[PDB]
Amino acid sequence: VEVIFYLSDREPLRLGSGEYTAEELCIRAAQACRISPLCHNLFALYDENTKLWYAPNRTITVMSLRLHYRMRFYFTNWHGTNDNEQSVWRHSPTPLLDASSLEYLFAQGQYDLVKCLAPIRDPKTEQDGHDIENECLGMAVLAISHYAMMKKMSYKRYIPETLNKSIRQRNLLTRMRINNVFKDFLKEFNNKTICDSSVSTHDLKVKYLATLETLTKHYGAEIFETSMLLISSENEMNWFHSVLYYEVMVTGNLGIQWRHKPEEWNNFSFFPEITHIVIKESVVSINKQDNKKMELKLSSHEEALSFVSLVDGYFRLTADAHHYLCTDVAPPLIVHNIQNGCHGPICTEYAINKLRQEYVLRWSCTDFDNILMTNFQIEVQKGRYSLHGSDRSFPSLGDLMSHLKKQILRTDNISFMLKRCCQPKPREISNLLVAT
Amino acid sequence: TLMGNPWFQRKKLPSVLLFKKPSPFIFIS
Repeated sequence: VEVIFYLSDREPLRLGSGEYTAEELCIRAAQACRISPLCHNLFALYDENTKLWYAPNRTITVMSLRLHYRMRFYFTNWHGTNDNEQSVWRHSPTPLLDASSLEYLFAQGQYDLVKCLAPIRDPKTEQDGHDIENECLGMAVLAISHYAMMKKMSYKRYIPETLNKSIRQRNLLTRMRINNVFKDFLKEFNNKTICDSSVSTHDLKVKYLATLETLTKHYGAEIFETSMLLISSENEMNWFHSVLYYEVMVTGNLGIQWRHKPEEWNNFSFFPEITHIVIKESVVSINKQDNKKMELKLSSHEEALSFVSLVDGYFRLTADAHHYLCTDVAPPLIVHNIQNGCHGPICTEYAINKLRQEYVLRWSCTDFDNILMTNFQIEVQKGRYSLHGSDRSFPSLGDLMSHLKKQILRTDNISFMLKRCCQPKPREISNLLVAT
Repeated sequence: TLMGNPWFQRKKLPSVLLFKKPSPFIFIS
C-alpha cells in the first residue's frame, strides 16, 4: 500500500496496517507536496490499475496497492491564455491554482502526455499528423527547457510513447533528421526565445498545459460508458437500451453531457442545477431542480462512487462549498464541518464581511492543522482540538467551543467573550468557488 | 527513398514554442 506523486523529488507515502480514508491520505499527500488547503479539494486518489477514483469517504485497510495522487478537478482555460475560450477565476471580496498546484499539475501533465493518459488527438490529414508530431517535439523542448531553467543550468523521454514507437519504425536517416530538428528547436528556444519573449518557468508550464488542452483528447474531462441510459423531464423521455453504446462526459466548464458512442454532446446539466444524486449498486440517478433527471447503469458500485464523487466535487467547486449531493460519497470533512458550522479555507475578508452583515470559524488558508476563529489560532492535533498557546485539548471542536464560550478572552488592552457563530449559508459566494 | 517523408519538410517552429509579445516600437532620431 503506497501513495505515489508525479513530483520526482517526492518519495511515495507508504502506509502500515490500519484504516484510512482517501480524504486524510489526500491531506497528507497535500502536506507532502506543499499543496495549500485552498487547492486540496482539487486532488484525489487514482488507482491506475482498476482505472477508478476513490471517493473522499472511501476506507482503505491494509497486501500491496499503488494509489496515485492526482489533480482530478479541472477547468479548461484556467490559465486564461486562450483568448477564444471561456475565462475561469476564483471569486474575490484571482487565479484558480497556486504555484504548488501548478507545479504538480505540470508534472502530472508531463506524466499524462508521456504515458499516454492524455492521448494525442487524431490527425485530420497526414500534414496535420506531422504537425502534431512537431508540436510534441515542441512539448519536449518545453519540458527540458523548464527542467534546465529550474536547476539553473534526448527528446524520447518527453514525448508520448506511441509517437516514440512510431518514430522507431522509420529509417535511420529520418531518425537522425528528427534528432537534428529537435536539437535545433531546443537550441533556438533556449538561446533566443527565453530571452526575447522573457519566458519564465510559469509561462512555460502554462503554455505546456494550455497546449495539452488542445493537443490531446478530452483533457481534464472524465468519460463514462454505459449501455443503459435514461434522460427524463416534463417535456421528454429518452431511454437508451441496446459492448457499451453510450457515453456520459463530465467536465468542470460544461458539466454533465451525454451522447451515442461513435454525434455532438448533449447538455444534461451544469452542477448548480443538480439537487441530489442517488446510487443503487451500479445505477446512478442525478436529479435537477426542474425535476429533469438522468439515470445510468455503470459497470460497478465503485465506478458509481467514482462518478458521483466527481460530480459532487465539481458541485462543491462551482455551486456550494459546504454541501454534498450524495451520502455515499459524502466527504468526512464536509460533513463534520457542516455539523460544526465551520467554513473551508475562505479569505479573512469574507469572514469579516460576514461578521459585518450579521464570530466565524474557518479552516486556515496556510496549513491543515489549524482552524482560524474570527484572528485567533485553533490547533487540531491528531483528532484533538485546542486553543493555540494553551495546554488543554478536547476530543472534538464542539467540546473546545463549549469550554471556550465560558472564558473571558483578553487581547492587548481589550477583553471580551465569544457570542455567536455565523455558520455558512447555502450557495454563498467565496474564493472557494470557481466562476465560469 | 530515405527522404521521401514529411520529416524532410523545411523546419517550422512549433507554435507551442511561440511566446508572443507586444513588441511596440518607436523611432527616435
